[PDB]
Amino acid sequence: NLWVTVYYGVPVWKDAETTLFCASDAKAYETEKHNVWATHACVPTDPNPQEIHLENVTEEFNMWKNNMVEQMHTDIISLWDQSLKPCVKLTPLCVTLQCTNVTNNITDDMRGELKNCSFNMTTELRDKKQKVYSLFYRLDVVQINKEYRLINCNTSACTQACPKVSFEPIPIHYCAPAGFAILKCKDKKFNGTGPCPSVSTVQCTHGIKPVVSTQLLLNGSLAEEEVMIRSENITNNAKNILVQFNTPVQINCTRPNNNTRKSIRIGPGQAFYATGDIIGDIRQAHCNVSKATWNETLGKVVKQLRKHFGNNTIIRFANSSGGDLEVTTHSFNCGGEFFYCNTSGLFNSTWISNSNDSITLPCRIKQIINMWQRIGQCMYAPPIQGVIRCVSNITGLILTRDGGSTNSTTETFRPGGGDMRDNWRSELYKYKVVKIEPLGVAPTRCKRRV
Amino acid sequence: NLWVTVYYGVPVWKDAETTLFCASDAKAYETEKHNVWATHACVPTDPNPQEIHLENVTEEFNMWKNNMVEQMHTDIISLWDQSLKPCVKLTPLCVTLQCTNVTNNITDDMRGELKNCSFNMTTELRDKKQKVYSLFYRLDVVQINKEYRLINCNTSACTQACPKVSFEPIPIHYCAPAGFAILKCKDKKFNGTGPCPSVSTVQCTHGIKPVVSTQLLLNGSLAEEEVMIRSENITNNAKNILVQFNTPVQINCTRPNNNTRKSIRIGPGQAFYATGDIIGDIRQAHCNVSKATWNETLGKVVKQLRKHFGNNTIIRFANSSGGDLEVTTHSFNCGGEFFYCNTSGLFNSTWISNSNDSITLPCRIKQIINMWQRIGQCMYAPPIQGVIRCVSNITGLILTRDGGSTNSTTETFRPGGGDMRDNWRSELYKYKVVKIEPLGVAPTRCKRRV
Amino acid sequence: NLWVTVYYGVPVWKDAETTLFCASDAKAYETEKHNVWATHACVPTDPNPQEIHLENVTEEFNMWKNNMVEQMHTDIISLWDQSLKPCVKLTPLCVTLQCTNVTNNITDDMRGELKNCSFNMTTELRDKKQKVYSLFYRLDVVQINKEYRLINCNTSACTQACPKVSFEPIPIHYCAPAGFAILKCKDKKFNGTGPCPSVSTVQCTHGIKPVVSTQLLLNGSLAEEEVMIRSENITNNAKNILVQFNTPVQINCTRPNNNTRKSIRIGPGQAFYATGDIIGDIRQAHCNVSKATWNETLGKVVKQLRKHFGNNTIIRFANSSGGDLEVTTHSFNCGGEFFYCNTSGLFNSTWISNSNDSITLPCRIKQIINMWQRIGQCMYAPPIQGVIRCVSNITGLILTRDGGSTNSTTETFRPGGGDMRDNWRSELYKYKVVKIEPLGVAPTRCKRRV
Amino acid sequence: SALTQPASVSGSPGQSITISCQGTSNDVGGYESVSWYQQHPGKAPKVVIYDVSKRPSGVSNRFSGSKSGNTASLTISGLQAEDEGDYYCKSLTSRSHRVFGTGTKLTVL
Amino acid sequence: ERLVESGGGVVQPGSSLRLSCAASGFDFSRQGMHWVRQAPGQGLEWVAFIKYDGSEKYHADSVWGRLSISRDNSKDTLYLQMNSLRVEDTATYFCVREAGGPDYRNGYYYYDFYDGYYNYHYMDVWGKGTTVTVSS
Amino acid sequence: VFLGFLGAAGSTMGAASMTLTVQARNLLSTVWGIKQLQARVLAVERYLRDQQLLGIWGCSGKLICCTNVPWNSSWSNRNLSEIWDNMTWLQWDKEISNYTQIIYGLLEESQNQQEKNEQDLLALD
Amino acid sequence: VFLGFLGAAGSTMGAASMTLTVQARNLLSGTVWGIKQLQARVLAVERYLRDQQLLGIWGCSGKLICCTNVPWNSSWSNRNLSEIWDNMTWLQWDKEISNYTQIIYGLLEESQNQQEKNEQDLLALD
Amino acid sequence: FLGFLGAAGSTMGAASMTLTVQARNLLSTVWGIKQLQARVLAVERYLRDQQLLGIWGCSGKLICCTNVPWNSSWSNRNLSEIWDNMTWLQWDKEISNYTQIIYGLLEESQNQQEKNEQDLLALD
Ligand SMILES: *[C@@H]1O[C@H](CO)[C@@H](O)[C@H](O)[C@H]1NC(C)=O
Ligand SMILES: *[C@@H]1O[C@H](CO)[C@@H](O)[C@H](O)[C@H]1NC(C)=O
Ligand SMILES: *[C@@H]1O[C@H](CO)[C@@H](O)[C@H](O)[C@H]1NC(C)=O
Ligand SMILES: *[C@@H]1O[C@H](CO)[C@@H](O)[C@H](O)[C@H]1NC(C)=O
Ligand SMILES: *[C@@H]1O[C@H](CO)[C@@H](O)[C@H](O)[C@H]1NC(C)=O
Repeated sequence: NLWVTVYYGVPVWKDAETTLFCASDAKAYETEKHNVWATHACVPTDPNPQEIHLENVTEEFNMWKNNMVEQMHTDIISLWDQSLKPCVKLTPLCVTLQCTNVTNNITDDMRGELKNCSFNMTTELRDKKQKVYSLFYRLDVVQINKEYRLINCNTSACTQACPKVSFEPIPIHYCAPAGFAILKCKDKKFNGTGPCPSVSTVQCTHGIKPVVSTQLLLNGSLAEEEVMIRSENITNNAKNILVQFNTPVQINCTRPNNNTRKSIRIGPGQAFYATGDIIGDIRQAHCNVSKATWNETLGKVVKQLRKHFGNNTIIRFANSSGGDLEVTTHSFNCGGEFFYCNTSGLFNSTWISNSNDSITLPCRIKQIINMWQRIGQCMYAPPIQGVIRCVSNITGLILTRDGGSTNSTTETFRPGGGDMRDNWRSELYKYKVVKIEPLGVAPTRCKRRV
Repeated sequence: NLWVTVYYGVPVWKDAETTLFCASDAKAYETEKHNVWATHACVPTDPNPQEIHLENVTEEFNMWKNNMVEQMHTDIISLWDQSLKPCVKLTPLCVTLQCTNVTNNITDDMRGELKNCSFNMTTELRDKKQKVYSLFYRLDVVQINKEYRLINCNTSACTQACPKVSFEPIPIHYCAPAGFAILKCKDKKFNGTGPCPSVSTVQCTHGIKPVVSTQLLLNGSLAEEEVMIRSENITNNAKNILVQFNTPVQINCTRPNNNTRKSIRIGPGQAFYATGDIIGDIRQAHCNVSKATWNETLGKVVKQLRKHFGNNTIIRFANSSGGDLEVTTHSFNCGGEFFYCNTSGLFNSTWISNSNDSITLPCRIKQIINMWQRIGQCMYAPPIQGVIRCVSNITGLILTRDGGSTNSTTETFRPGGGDMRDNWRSELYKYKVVKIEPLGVAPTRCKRRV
Repeated sequence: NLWVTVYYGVPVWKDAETTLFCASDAKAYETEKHNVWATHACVPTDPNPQEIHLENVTEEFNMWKNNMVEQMHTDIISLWDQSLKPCVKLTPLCVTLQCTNVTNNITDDMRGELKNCSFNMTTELRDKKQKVYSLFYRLDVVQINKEYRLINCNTSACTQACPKVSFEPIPIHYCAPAGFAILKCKDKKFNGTGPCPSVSTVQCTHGIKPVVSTQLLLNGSLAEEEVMIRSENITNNAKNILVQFNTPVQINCTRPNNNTRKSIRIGPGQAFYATGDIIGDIRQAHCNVSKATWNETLGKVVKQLRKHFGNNTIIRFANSSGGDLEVTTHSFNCGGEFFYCNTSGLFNSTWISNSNDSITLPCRIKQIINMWQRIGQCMYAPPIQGVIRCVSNITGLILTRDGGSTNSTTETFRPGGGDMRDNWRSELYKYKVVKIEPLGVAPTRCKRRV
Repeated sequence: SALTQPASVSGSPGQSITISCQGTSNDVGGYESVSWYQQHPGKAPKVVIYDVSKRPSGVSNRFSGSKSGNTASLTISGLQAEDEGDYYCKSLTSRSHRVFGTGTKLTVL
Repeated sequence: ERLVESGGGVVQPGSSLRLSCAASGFDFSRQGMHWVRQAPGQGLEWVAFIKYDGSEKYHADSVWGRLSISRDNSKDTLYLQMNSLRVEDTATYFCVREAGGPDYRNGYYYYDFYDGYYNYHYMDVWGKGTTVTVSS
Repeated sequence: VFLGFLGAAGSTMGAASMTLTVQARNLLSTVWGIKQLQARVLAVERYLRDQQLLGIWGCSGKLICCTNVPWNSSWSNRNLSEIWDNMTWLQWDKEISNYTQIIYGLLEESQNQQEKNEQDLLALD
Repeated sequence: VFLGFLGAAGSTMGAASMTLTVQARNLLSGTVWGIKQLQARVLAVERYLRDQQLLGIWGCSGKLICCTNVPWNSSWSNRNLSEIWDNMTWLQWDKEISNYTQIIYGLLEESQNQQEKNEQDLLALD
Repeated sequence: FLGFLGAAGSTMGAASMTLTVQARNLLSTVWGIKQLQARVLAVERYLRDQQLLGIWGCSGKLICCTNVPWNSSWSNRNLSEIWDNMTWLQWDKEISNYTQIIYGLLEESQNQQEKNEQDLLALD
């Protein structure tokens, strides 16, 4: 009575994992300044998005098991190291350093934060050598027992960032290949995991900026109508808590020191960009955030935390528990200069049962860094000539809890930056990848003519 | 009257050559430890691969003009180079060595085979030098005129083998792509050339362990019910003779010396693993094979070997005719330590007209290794802590007939390792690769609709 | 009335660009003697041309906007660079040089063109150095303050031209993939643009020899029965002029001085190929051109040239305008030695418009060369033992017109050719690449059966 | 033209003496490569002070040498019986030649 | 470390003679050599110096044009040609070695052409010497 | 009306039957260089897998291809109207997902005998 | 006579219509010269498949010549049959309809899908 | 079930009912790129055979016959002697040299068929 019929091209998909290629705008591609990320090799982007609204369909989303972040983690790290192969390697910089304190124009808060080290260096001709000097931050030199040496010498040969290639993030779009589709969740109240009543499909995601930072999400996408809190398991303290501000808060960071670059001709065709005498006063770098606005956003953050942790408990914020400068401080870069800010002044407040000071955060500066927490992989950032001042606004936080020894009356949240992927789940939480299954068989009373 | 027709998918094939790809078992694909033969990049394959018997099918097989062995030789060599790129180059080690004979508890026959050398070597600081000492074998150094020099320094610079990777020959499966099939000669009495009455098709071959050895095949496959002999042309004495034992004979090789490793920091983030003082007494490395079993094996090899020369002929065995140490001695490795054993005690007997005793083979050890009959490519094997004992099968034997007499009643046979392709062909003789021909035309009474 | 009908495989095409792949003759595809342009990887070519003549078709060509030359340029650079990686780099050679003039058997012309330099070099050991000497051309050294150094040492290191790879310009064929075709313009009077009355389709092009030179086209293809003058805009003085000779004029070049190649061990397995000594008299290199033939050829160039600029105009020739040696001189290489010849004698005459003289051109030689006019890239060509001489094949000129207004009845043409594409553009002007479009729809009276 | 040296020098045991050698700016005042040699009858001389103020291995620590402009001297402390003999001074010349002195006779009283 | 000389005898004024020296125990091909002649009651007189390979030679002014220095590294021997002897030429000639070695600089060892030694400008090992006299 | 790629995903099965074509066109279309080459090859082989499978069933060029094999009631006993008028393709596949592999074998054998029957029929009958 | 690959380009449309097979056969075929050539091989395969799928969805799966049930809009071209098939060639024909190829392609796609629905609705009980 | 390629020993006629299984198996950095080129080769090779089948007029069929007769020169053996005893392996060598020529006859017939069909329907 009933007979099968096979249909080709039906709308059926199932969750699947695949490699998504790159699509980018024409800004970097046309300028051809060779940003640290290979946007030139990235395919040109489409003229405009091709969103389709899928009606009556609900899909299950899970940002914690999403593979799009993992591939993004692999690709960006691979691109970062690929930009370091061409330019010079600072293997001969590992020698004895004769360092003395700088005192010409030093301020009390920055008494001994940098050193003036002189060392013997090679030159263009192999049989000769030159005596040169440079200014090194205290965080990059260690006493031998005066005599100093670079921190990286007993770790690995240590390469320098190439001055020409920039570090500023450039938006990158991820697009699925043929036979695959990307689903966007448009539910405004969508938390970390759960069904999304409103679903749409796109061929390419919106421009994601590879901003790298800790304890603070900068230059990210903003939430709408509410501050959103997401975590894999709220009752488990081992899981970090992601927060997304509905409105941004601006932060002004600067490096007032007006220092000069000094190129040193090491080896044939290679150059080491040292730091010369500093012009004017020597003062530490710092970042500003308005006190009035920062308190305002924390009030909205506390309101949502009340929903999950009871609307009568005490919410308290405390600085980092402890660790090395990489994670215990707000790491980021500003105009090619890497920063490490002391955020103790921000997470210092208590909320119980419920004049523009412009809080200032002192920040250190470092030359030799391990960006991806890898051991033995440098990127020595050459000094940036002049004065640095960049403006960005925060769009989220990464928090962790502690305690909870059955005294469910006080809660403590502290910053966390353990995993670099967490800076990127906040942007890809709304996307998932599926593959199409065009083949389908259904019953119908039809038979072939023969 | 009859009309030509076309059949698609007919079972026909033709001889062809193609690049077969690797596959790995679950155990080898999830060891999580690096190895020379990439555990990664070899697609995992399911157990008990499908085997289909080809009834009534007779196919020509050949082990000499076989493309599978040629690819394996290049594939293994290519992997070796890829497994040495990141490791530290030992170019700074080319300096004068001041050496004296080690004498702590040396035995009479081991006098002068070890040198206690001292030299000036670089350090993490390019402006300083350190004085260190090491133990080197006599085969590894030569006298400058006591002043000693590493043997390889006048030919090329060797790269230290990374301790992370291992040289254990895990099995490798060579699987053909779509449109090609591999035919296995199911015959249990095939002599490597000519028709194979019983043939079958398999998804791909069984595990082939890339064991490198000379004069002997270790950890190989055993013959079925009888010792069997292979040779491209028995009449031609130049061609080597491959012997496959139907039952194995066990060999026990050890290095009694209790070596101690000593890392030396010769550069930034790179260290040279030297040898320290030997704990206990210093003795010679050697291998043990039971005399009773070896005599039994030779008594069976001569029986079949006599079929090709006459029942009344005399068969005599002799040791190698000299030459380079790499070819005139049974070379292999035992847990990362390379051996070179004098097998003169095995092939020493004459067969005419027809229990705890063991044969001890004195064995030398070397650290400058080429193993591929190449000039300029050398590797340094770092010392491995402690004593080592590895027990292995002996599943074959390579012989080279000799004799200039125009007519004689005796035939002398000597051991000889011609090429690594002989080791591979001892395992790949059983397989053959063909290309499928799906299109075919045959006549019959069939006219089209019009 | 009429009903859409679709035809597949119709002969339609359109302009396009694709990644043409190489094809090589059997001679260069089987000798395998390490040609620099890597024809071993290049696929063997077709047994014979499959030229098909297209009748009644007219197609438009443009040799100045042809993408074939652009792709060929990129391929040449990659092949040249990819052939320098595996062989030694001369970084230790950047040391102070003590040089003195050579005056053993110097002829008057070569008073000071050779320098006898001695320097300390690294021996097989890393702690001992030995004094060595070599002969360097004057153009390859510069004073430091006698004391000298190589020109490149303050720009970049140099990779020694590897001794086994050959620079012979063997032919190469650029063949298109499936779905594309190459169209050849067989018109003899077609200069570089406009419709081509006779067009034919080829599987791919004839052997294009990548001969590198300046101001002159050597070993190229000849025109038919007339001299062809081609320029992007003849009325524009800034555009170069490409001349093609119907009858070739032979030029003989040689290096009379007899020298011996000498090997200096700079490291383990690395050797520097210096110039040991000169044997016999030292004479300047030169090239010979038959005066009678060259004067005859210039009488034919002016005949065709005067048509564009007016039959009543005076035509004058002058030597280069000065500047860098690479541009002002006719660069090439005889064998493996690079020449830079002074062509001031060829371009010296004036035309009013109504057998062994052997014009000789002195030539200077260099061993440190910037081949592709790049910056920061270098290659060192080792000396060739013994005298070298070769006979060449002039088939065109690269002229540039000095800008003189009609306020002058005179046209000053001088040699040019800085860009290297024009050298190959002289041969790729006939060929164009198009994309096949087999889909077409036409009207006719046709229904479907239903 | 050999370097000028005193004809004879004498000194009892336990005393300290000095032997003077003088040349010119071309040889003595041009380089520090000045040598002193000790000789006994029937045997060739042996070098005692190979550089201006240094000695080889195997010689006693009592020897000492010095230079002053166009003059040089050799000092021996704690005279002993075996010190008796003949001594010569050598110096490099501006034209790569070697020049000896007239020699000095040392007598131990 | 022992230089053996030979060639002593008695010759008439204006005669010609050769002095031969042999070396052992050290690399004769790397170090320069000296000839020194001494007479009864007369100070040491320098004759000549020859580079380790013979590429450079030096002869004293007092004996220029009458005596020459030569060597053969293939035989490990040193020669001195006595031509047109006179009464004042009688003396004992010593076959001497020029002490030398690598020049230490920048932590490296620098050796001359073909790994030759640099001169330290002093004499270390002396031969027993040979005597020649001139009489009518 | 044109709804775009995957537009009729949430629509009823009957409506999606006329929407097949718009989705059929989307099946096929050095860090970023090798990563791009892998994607292109993957799309081709995946597309050919369906085409070869769809061909051996006697449905080479047809978007909708009725086949002459019965619908076993065990796979699904729901009403014909209930399926095509009160459900969607995503729901339908999630229901018969277990038994899809069984049907594929039946389609292959049915077409294999159909071709052989046709060949031996027209020859003499 | 045989014209060869693209040998009918200058021939009239009618004559060139019989030489479609030769073109079809040539649309596919079997370190700097590495990925450079491989990149070309993949392009031909994917390019060839796109034409086949587009042709397939119109119902002309395996036929070189095929006609569909979609009218020839006179606005596209009013040129007579005698002035198209007997005097003209394909090379200039593509130029005239280049304005309308996209419209024609869409019309064929929708028409075929209707035919599939009609066939199923017909043989079910008729 | 004979499995993949297991019908090679079965006679020519017996292998005709198991053609489907073999059709499925036509298509399905040292080890990295070595795997990549294999996939590409399998694809184009499968298309190559498919293209010849399509231009002969048998695009969607495994068994297909054409309107061109056989030649006694190609084979003189009877139908029973072909479809009953030997296998396809022997057949390929028997008519190996004539495969190229036969492909030409099949190719032209399909184009001729389309030319006649297009004109015939319009006239009638
Ligand atoms: C230099 O700075 C260090 C660290 O602040 C301090 O301990 C030391 O006393 C300072 N010395 C001088 C001379 O300023
Ligand atoms: C918790 O307290 C807040 C106070 O603003 C109130 O809005 C909310 O409804 C309360 N929720 C519950 C579950 O008591
Ligand atoms: C085998 O050996 C026996 C020994 O008696 C001999 O008689 C016989 O001829 C031999 N056969 C062959 C084939 O050599
Ligand atoms: C060496 O040649 C240069 C250039 O010809 C000249 O200036 C110089 O005087 C010459 N010197 C000698 C010593 O010949
Ligand atoms: C210019 O002179 C040439 C001489 O061959 C002649 O052919 C041509 O017609 C002349 N043109 C004019 C415009 O006078």
